[PDB]
Amino acid sequence: FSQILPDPSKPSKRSPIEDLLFNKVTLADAGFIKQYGDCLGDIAARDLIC
Amino acid sequence: TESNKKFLPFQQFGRDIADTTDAVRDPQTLEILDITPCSFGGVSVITPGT
Repeated sequence: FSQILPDPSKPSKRSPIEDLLFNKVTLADAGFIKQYGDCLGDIAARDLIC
Repeated sequence: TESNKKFLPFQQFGRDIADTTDAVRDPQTLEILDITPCSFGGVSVITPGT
């Protein structure tokens, strides 16, 4: 059962299958929030999130 | 405020997604000025029973 138990070596205690599950799905943006000072500069990566 | 954008020699105003002007060209010199509304933010009150 080493393929579904948490691995202490990983930084945030996520199972190997969970890594594939998170990486397969893409969110609206890399970060959930865009803070007030984050979008002062019009970097090309700034989408409709902010 | 100041800006770091770049207009073409003929284009006058910068229009954003919401069709509202955000970059303006000075009527008497060649510089670009950025528009951002007055400082805003939601306030939330945390209180126990009155």
